[PDB]
Amino acid sequence: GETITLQVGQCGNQVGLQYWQQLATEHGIQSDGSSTPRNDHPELFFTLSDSNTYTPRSILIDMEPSVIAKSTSALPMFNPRNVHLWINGYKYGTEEEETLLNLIDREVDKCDNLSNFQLFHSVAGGTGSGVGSKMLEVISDRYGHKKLLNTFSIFPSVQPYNTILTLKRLIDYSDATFVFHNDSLNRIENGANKLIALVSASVSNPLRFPGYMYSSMESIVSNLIPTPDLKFLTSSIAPFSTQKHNYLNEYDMLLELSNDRYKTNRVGDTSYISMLNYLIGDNLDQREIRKGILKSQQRISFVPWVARSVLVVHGKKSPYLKNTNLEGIQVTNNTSMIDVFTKILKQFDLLIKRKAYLNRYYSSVEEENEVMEMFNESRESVKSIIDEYKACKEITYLDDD
Amino acid sequence: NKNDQDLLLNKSFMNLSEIDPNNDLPKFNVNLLTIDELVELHGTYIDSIINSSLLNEKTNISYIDQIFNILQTIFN
Amino acid sequence: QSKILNTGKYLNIFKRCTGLHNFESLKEKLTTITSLAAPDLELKIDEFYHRANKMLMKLLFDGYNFPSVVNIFQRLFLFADSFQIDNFIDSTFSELKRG
Amino acid sequence: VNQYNVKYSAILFNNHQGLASMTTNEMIKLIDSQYNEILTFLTQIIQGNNKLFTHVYNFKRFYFMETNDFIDAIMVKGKDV
Repeated sequence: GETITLQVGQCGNQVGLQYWQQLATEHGIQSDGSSTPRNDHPELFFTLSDSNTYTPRSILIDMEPSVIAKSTSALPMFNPRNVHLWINGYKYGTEEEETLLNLIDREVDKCDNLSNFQLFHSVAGGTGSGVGSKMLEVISDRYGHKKLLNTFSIFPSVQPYNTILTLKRLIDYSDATFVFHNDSLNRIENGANKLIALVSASVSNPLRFPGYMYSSMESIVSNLIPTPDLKFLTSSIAPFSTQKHNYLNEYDMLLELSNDRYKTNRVGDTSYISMLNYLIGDNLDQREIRKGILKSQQRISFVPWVARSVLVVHGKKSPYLKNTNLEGIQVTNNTSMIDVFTKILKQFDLLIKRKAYLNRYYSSVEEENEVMEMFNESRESVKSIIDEYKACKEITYLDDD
Repeated sequence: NKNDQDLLLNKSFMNLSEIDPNNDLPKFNVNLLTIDELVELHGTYIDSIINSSLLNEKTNISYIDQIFNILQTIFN
Repeated sequence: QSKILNTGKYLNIFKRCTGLHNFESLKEKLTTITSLAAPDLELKIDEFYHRANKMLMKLLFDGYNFPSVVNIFQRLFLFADSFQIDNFIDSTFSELKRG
Repeated sequence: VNQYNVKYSAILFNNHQGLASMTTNEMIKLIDSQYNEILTFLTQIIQGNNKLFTHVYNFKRFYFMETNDFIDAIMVKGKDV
């Protein structure tokens, strides 16, 4: 089925520009939307006119026109009709609810069979994070739960308040949320949006370049989310490619994809809940992959109550990329989320006991009570998810004792 | 093109350097149809319309009879 | 016996497929079996069988495009491209599961 | 037809000595050439000078009611006749 991309905020718009440039390069679509000389299926991400032009399905949302202007000028094939221009931002989103609801309904009507909503946004984006938090609520309300949502939220490197307020709605409404940290991205680079764009583009490779299996997003996601509570994913990318000293075999890709240094978020000891590895090359040797799967299963520490299966998808490289060597992406579901969530909660508590900057949000007695109850609910939800991820680790998870 | 199993075969795997009868014989942008082929083509085109799903003679009553009954209602 | 039968059948298939009445257009030089008591009968049969295989092989591969027929069968039967069948199952999910 | 008659009589009776004095391969080739030429000219007349497609289109235009304005004019003018 078709997918709709939502871009919110300055960071979201920049990441989306890199993402769409990568996708258009992979499908050979020119900057003006004209084709270049089919077995691939860009229709899932591009709308095809009866004049042979490809335009992205994405929707651009931002508080200021400079970022949107740069993005549109860089890629002229964006449709201008889809362009629209913390608590203050969220209340502003309430005012524009009708316009945005109709704007999204236009894209849904334009496609034939909708599958999922992609969202590119930054949790630490301030006002834009507020408008994206409202976007999740309105979409989930109007379209129910038949269509799932995927959020490629960028985590932060007064900010604690914003991170908690955005994470409350991220937990409530998102169906499968990727976690990216600028710290680990710049550590890997030792710009940064080119890693996120690459990971997001590769995550959907089996859909755009069909093969024997994994033809739908339901199959890709369902392998990684045993419970709707544990919805945060850790993504790992192998950087050593296109150099002379590349990984010599896909088997070494499978073994060295699990290194903790390549993960896109700060990690000690972790337990894996689910696994799925992407291998993308013109030709793939099966016996190497079998040996690598066996070693990966014998090496990785799974939680007791999970089936303990490692899945390797055999992605196909784009014809428009000339004979490049193998590359691969790893997406995992770990219990390492407790560390980052604990860090966020510690910062939030430290800055909530001290009334440092709450004057910018508490306007009156009723506003004080409103913000206090909202903050308490967000804190309780985050603690609930931490406790759930902690109870997953132990062996008595399925016991009623 | 009336694509068929005989048009599938690319005979140029044979050398076939020669062409006949001559370059003077036009290629005409339309399928070359025999006389019987033209008669059959127009007959099938008419038959498809007259014997459509709604216009066929097949409550043990045909669609045409019901339509005509409604038309009589409008006349009244 | 098998070589004789299959040589004749293969030439018959070629003639019936490409429409040739006889192999005059190829203008190839051929040697006929001079006698039943000749010593090279097996060699002549082998040569004729190889000629028939050469012609029928080139017909199938170059002319009838068999290599692409193999990929087409792979796709349609074994789902080497699973997008279309996935759409089919999605569209008729309620029907297929009924008795 | 006369031009064709001369052209192919110059092959049956001048180049050769009749259909009997013709090997099967050449006889089949001659018939194939005649068939292609004849159907080429039949097309060039029927779908050429006659304009078969245009008249079929006009049949559909008038019999299948397409030009509704003409029929409305007939009915309004002949509403008493």
